[PDB]
Amino acid sequence: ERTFSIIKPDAVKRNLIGEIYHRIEKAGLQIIAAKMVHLSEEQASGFYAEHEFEPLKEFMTSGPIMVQVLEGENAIARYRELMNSVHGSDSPASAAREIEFFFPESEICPR
Amino acid sequence: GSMALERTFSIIKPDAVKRNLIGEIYHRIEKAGLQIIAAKMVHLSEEQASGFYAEHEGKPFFEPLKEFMTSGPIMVQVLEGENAIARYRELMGKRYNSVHGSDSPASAAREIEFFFPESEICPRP
Amino acid sequence: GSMALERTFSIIKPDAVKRNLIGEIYHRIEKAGLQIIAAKMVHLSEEQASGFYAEHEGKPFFEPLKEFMTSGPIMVQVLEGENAIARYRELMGKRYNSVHGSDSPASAAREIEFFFPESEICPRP
Amino acid sequence: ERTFSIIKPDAVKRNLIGEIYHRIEKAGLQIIAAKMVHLSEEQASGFYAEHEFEPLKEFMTSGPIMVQVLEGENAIARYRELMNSVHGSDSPASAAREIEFFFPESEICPR
Repeated sequence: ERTFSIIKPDAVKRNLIGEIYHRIEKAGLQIIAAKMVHLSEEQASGFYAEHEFEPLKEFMTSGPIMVQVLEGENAIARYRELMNSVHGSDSPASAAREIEFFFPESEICPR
Repeated sequence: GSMALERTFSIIKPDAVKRNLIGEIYHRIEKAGLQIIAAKMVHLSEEQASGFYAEHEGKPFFEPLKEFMTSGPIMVQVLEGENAIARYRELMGKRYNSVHGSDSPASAAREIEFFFPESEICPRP
Repeated sequence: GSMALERTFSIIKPDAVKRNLIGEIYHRIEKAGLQIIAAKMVHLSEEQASGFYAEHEGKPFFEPLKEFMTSGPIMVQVLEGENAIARYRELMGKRYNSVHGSDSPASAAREIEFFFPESEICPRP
Repeated sequence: ERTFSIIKPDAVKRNLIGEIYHRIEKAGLQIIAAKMVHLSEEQASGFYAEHEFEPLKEFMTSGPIMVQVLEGENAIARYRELMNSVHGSDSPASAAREIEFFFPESEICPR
C-alpha cells in the first residue's frame, strides 16, 4: 500500500525538505520515488482539475515542490495521522490517480 | 548578489537509502546554508553506472564499484549556495563514503550534466 | 426603509495588498450596491491572528494560516446594504481566497466586533 | 517620500472610493495606511486651523471620509499631477504635518 505526497512551495523555499522527510522515515514509511518539479499553469490545473481554485494554482506554481511516493504497511492511514503545508492521499485509489499523474513505473524504484 | 554562488552534485548511496536516512542527510545539508534546487530518485544500471564512473575503467575496482551503485536506488541532488563546493565537502568531512559530493567546479559541472538536464534544475525565486 | 439591511465583514489578504489591488476590489464591491461604512488598514501579529481564527486551533493548518495573514498588511472593511451577506458572497463566487467575507449573520456579528468597535463604524447619512 | 490624501464626503457618499484608489495604484503609489473617520467640529478645525473656513468645516463634517497615506518614488509631485473632490499635500513637510495629524507610527504599515 503506497500513498502520495507533495511538499508545498512554502516548505521548499524555507528549506524544510529534510525535516519533512526525516519525520516520515522515522514513522515507518519509505521514499520509493521522488523528484523536484516546478508546476506550470496547465500542470497545477490538471492535478487540481476536480475544482475549476484560481488562487490555489498561483500558490502551487509560485515555486518548486518536492513530489514523492511513500511505501509501507498501511500508509494512507499512517500518513494522514502523521500530518496546510503538506499534501497526502485521503483514500486508496485516490493515491493511484495521483501517483500515476506524476510517476510512470519506470520512475518508481522498489527497494 | 555574491559571485561566490556555485552548485555541487550529491548522491545518497543505496546503503543510506535502504536504511532510510534520506531525511537525516537532507537536514544536515539544509542546516548548513545549502539548498536543494534539483533532485530525483533513480536506480542505476550496468550501463548508467559505467558512464558516470567512466574515468575508472582500467582500475581493478571498477566491476565492484559498478556493482555497489546498482544494488539499490540512490538519491541524486543539486545543492546550491555560497561556496557550496567547500561547504558540502566540509559537511561530510572530506570512494565508498556515506554520501557523494563534487571536489571541484569542473567535476561539479560534468557530474550535474550527467544526471540532470537544465530543464530539471529549479531555481528558487 | 427595508429590513433586509445587514452588514458583512471583508478582508483583503496581503497578496492582494502587496499587488496593489485594493482599489480594484473596492470598485467591484461598490458597483454591486454595497457601501463601505467602516474600514482601516492593519498589520496582524501572531497574537491577533490567533484570536480572529481561534476556531481553528486544533487543525494542522493553523500555524500556516496564522503565518499567511501576518506576512503583510491587510485591509478590513464593513460593507453595508440590502442582503449584503449574500450579495458580497456572490461577488467572490462563494480558506485561502483572494478576499474574505462573512457567511452568516452570527459570523458577521462576531467578526465585525473583533476588528471594529462601534465608535469606528460610520453611518452614511 | 510619502504624501497625504483625503477623500471628501462627496465621493464617499456617492460610492467612489474604489475609483479613487484604483486610479492611484495604477499610477505607482501604494496605500500604506488608511482608515475611515467622520470628522467633528473640533477635528475639522484642527486640520484646517491655518484659516480661522466656517462653510468648509460644515462640508468636511457632513459625512464620513477616507483618509490614507501614500508611498512611492516622488509622490508629492506624482500625486498632485494625478488629480475640489480630493485632498493632497502640496509640498513635503506639509505632508509630514498632515500625516502626523491623523496617523501614529503604530497605524502605518510598511510593506
